[PDB]
Amino acid sequence: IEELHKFGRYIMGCLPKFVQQFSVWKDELVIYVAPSALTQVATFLKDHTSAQFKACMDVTAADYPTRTNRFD
Amino acid sequence: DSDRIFQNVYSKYGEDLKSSQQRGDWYKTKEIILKGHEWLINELKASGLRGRGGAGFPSGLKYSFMPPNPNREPQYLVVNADEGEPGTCKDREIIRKEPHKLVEGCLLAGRAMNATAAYIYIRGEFYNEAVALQTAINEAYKAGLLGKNACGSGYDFDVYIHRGMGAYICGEETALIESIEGKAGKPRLKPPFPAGVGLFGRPTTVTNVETVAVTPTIFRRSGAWFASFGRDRNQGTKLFCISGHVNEPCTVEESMSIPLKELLEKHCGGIKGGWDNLLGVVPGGSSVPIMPKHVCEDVLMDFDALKDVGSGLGTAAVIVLNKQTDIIRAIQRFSAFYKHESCGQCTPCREGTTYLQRMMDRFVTGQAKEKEIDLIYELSKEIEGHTICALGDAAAWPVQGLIKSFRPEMVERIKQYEAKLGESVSYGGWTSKGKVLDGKVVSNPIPHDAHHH
Amino acid sequence: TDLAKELVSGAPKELITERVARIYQEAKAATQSGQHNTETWKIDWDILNKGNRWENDLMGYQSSSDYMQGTILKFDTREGAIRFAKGQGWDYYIQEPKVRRFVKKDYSANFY
Amino acid sequence: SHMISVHRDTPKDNPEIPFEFTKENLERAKEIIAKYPPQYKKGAVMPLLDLGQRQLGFTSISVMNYVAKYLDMPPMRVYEVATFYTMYNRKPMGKYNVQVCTTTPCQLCGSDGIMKAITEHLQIRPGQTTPDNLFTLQEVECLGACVNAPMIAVNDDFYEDLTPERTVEILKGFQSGDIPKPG
Amino acid sequence: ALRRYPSGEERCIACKLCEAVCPAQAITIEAEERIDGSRRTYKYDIDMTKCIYCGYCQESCPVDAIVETPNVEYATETREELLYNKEKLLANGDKWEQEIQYALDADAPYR
Amino acid sequence: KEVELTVDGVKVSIEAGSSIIQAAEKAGVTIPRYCYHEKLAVAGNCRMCLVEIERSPKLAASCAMPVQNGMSVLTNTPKIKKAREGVTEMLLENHPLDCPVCDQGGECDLQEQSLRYGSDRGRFHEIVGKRAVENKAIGPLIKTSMNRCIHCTRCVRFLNDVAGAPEFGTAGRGNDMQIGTYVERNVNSELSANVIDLCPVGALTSKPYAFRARPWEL
Ligand SMILES: Cc1cc2nc3c(=O)[nH]c(=O)nc-3n(C[C@H](O)[C@H](O)[C@H](O)COP(=O)(O)O)c2cc1C
Ligand code: SF4
Ligand code: SF4
Ligand code: SF4
Ligand code: SF4
Ligand code: SF4
Ligand code: FES
Ligand code: FES
Ligand SMILES: [K+]
Repeated sequence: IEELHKFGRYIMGCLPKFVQQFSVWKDELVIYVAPSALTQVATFLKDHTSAQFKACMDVTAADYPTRTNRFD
Repeated sequence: DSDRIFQNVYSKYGEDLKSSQQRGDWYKTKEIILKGHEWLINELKASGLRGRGGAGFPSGLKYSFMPPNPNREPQYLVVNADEGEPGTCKDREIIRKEPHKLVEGCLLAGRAMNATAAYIYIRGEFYNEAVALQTAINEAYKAGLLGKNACGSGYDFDVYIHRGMGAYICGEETALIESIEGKAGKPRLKPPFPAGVGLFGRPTTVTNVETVAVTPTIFRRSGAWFASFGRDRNQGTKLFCISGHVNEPCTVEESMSIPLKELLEKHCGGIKGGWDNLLGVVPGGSSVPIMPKHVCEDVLMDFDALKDVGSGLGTAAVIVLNKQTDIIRAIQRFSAFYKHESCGQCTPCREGTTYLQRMMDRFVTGQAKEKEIDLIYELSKEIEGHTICALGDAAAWPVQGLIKSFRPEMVERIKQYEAKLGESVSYGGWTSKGKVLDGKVVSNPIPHDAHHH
Repeated sequence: TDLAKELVSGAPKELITERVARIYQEAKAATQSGQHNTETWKIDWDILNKGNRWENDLMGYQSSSDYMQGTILKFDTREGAIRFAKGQGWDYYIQEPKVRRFVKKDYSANFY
Repeated sequence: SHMISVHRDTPKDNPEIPFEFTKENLERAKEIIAKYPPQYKKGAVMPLLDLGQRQLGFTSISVMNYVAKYLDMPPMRVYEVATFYTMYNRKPMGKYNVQVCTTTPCQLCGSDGIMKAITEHLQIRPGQTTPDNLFTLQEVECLGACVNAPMIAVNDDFYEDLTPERTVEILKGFQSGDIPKPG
Repeated sequence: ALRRYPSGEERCIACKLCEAVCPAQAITIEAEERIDGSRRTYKYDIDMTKCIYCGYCQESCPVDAIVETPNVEYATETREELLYNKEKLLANGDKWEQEIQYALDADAPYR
Repeated sequence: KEVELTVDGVKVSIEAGSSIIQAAEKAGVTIPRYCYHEKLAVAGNCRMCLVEIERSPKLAASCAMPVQNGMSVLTNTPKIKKAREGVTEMLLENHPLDCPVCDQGGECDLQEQSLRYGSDRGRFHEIVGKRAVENKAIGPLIKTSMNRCIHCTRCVRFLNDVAGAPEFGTAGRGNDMQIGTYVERNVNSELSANVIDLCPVGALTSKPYAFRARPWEL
């Protein structure tokens, strides 16, 4: 939990223009970004040596009609 | 010690008023009454008088919770006169032998509490004393002391008697009020308190017959003399209905801090077998846990000294036993008593008191398991603190009393039954072959210990 | 929001012309004293005046031609439900929940 | 105390059996209400119930119906009172009532033996009625005679400090009418 | 198969548990108070072409009224014959009662 | 008039003289209850709503204890959760194993609160057995199975006060207390059947609706 919290903050500090917020649950770190911040944050997480996420496993969505932008 | 408060306890002074007055009855009364309810209550808070019901609350302070009655509106002062607890006989002796002493104290106490009327609730098992106490009531009415013109003063006092028809639960402070009003008699939740809101909507105060019967002395005799006996703040003289497995069960009137050994030699005979044969002691009453032998070595009768060792001086019904008896059956009988007497409205005591009863009956025969001994202890903790009236607390303390001090005896009982029966019994008493055939439990020892009847 | 978003949802035209939806908050049930199912707003569709349910002749089932009979939506704000209904161009009608009136309850009141 | 709380009409008991106070019991009943304030006269069910019990012999359903009528109460608030208290007999109960305390302070003086001694003579068990209707044995909880533990209670009397050889005096006498002196 | 007690009374008390577990919604139960007061079912269907043969109904039955017999050889010519109504399932419980006991005796403790 | 209090850190503003449970229910804290209904007089006998107040050793029946000013009320101490499981372990001591055959099956408060606030295991294997009661017949509309009553007196309080039908009450004492009418007579009120909704358990169920459906179907 701590190490993802540190590494989650590191990404936010590196890219304050894009990372709206980050969250940690057990052993899963989530980065929340706008649609216009997607290609930037994805590229950073792919190329930065400290975080080389070359492999994308899943692309999905979820419907929450109550929110203004339903799809997540 | 001289100057016993109740000397007619052996019936050698007379119950009629004429012999009552020469005994030390009404005198300086109007001067006491016309000293104000402020002087009487200020005496009592200084007195050190505390309730004889078992709570240990200051009797004098209790009276100061009542509101003043400028128009003398019908505020009642219920004079509790039930025994209830097994082994207690103090209340019977005061009513049956010294009736006018109680009636004197009620008026004096009622004067302090701005009251008008006083009800003396007496059990239905004291049927003859109910008629007898009413006979002593007639002698009180004729003297003109109780009525709309009390002793000629502008303050009045009225007395009525409300007989009960048999319920241990009615001995509560709130159950007592309900039974007068014609309800079943189940205790109420404390707010609003009877000091504020009680009988018929008017403020009321419940006091034991023993507590009221002592006020005539304390009011008339000095007032500072009271603090002399016992320890500090556990002050006053006290009746004791010593009984059980003893040489001579009898009643005394000793002070507080009386050591048990001195109390088991000076009077009340002694152990049936000697002090080395003592098994257990149930002071106060069946409510408190039964102390072991070693606790009694420096036991001093106090509202709190007995509390330090886990017991208490509730109704001073000090019980002394011997080692030629099975305490498991003796405690089991208390459990089957609180069950049969619990009013049955709160969930913890309506059901949990049956949970205890269904288990002590398996304990007394030893048909259980060794870990189940501490199972029932966890049950007794699930009852205390969850009930409205203190009967639930009084039904769990005896169960802890057996476990706290006599644990190896229950284990030996179970180990006997393993050898006696030959096959170890599982949880709940079920043998290996016990089952249900055509509507009945078969091939298992069924404990018909629910009084059969 | 303001857009006619239904033109991209591919839903049949009849949900716009021929069916009526309802935005409501589920009421508290008399049998149970829980108060949790009455905190989310829901959308349900009215039944059909014929063909909502009819008995299957062979096995006695409950046949139906209503494809919205088992569709209930959930929300957490009332506005989100209304906004979503507006977005799809639904002919809805809102059912305002009743509000229980406060009454203080005192133990002592049984005698006073 | 026999704990059944649902009343079944018998040939001996039903609301169709009339019950009316005697001329004397009216005078006591009129003055029993004198202890309770006018707006709370319903508190006198417990006195009147036992007062009416003695006129008839037990606490019949007609008594409860009559008592409720007297004090302007629905008959249920009397049924709640009647079955809560253990001294109301909702059955013929016979002539006498043996009450044998079996609690622990009494059981320390061999209170079992008194129970065996009574069961021997009358051929009955606790909670039973004799074939003659003269007696009806009945166990009981504490009565206060614990310091004088091994105590029997017949009707409303006291016989403390007893033995199985002390039971011979009383159980023989009551049939003959020679009632020993209580105390 | 729907089972019976040795006395002959149907085991199912129309409790509708199996209908609520059933992942495929293959069960249809309609119940009411019987003529003599018993809580019994008058309609009970399993859509054997909709069941996934999963055993949840069997696990959820509090009285072991609904079980799955070891039979597998019951292929039918028409699909109407695979809509087992209460008459059909009770006739299976009688037919396969002995074999159900074989399995219940063996695997009773493991459940 | 209003007295400001905090329940588990949530500020509460209610009318003075209200009980704790209404204050807690306004703050959103859920306090389990059986005997408390918001249209009936307060009885405090089911002992399930117990909370802890800061200046006391004694647990408070939040359905009866009136609200104070500045009082701190706790509801989630381990001491309280021990009490809730103790009380739950007592109601189910004598309750029958009737849930499959009980018309209250999917909508019974004794199920959902026991699931949520009680323990997941029972510690009652006693060989004497549970308490059994005879079902009382009180008309053609109310089907009684008194084995299941948890002695909560909602039926008594409703019929006496709201309905004005004083023939329903508690007859007996302690372990033999038996809600009913003592003698056999039908309940006579045009509002008598609302007791079917108040009775939280299957003790009082609809007779016309008996055995016909489960609440999740409707
Ligand atoms: C279950 C139960 C039974 C009680 N029985 C009696 C009794 O028989 N006599 C008595 O004086 N107090 C009895 N009490 C105590 C009363 O509640 C009351 O508070 C007590 O009499 C206080 O009076 P006091 O302070 O003047 O002594 C009983 C309490 C409980 C819970
Ligand atoms: S604790 Fe027991 S006896 Fe006391 S009021 Fe509650 S249910 Fe009645
Ligand atoms: S085995 Fe078949 S009928 Fe039973 S629950 Fe599973 S899918 Fe439903
Ligand atoms: S689970 Fe068993 S008892 Fe319940 S409805 Fe299904 S078959 Fe009947
Ligand atoms: S009342 Fe509730 S807990 Fe009791 S048998 Fe019915 S469903 Fe089960
Ligand atoms: S019958 Fe139902 S409503 Fe009445 S006390 Fe029992 S559980 Fe409560
Ligand atoms: S214990 Fe028997 S009279 Fe008190
Ligand atoms: S809800 Fe408070 S004790 Fe029942
Ligand atoms: K119900």
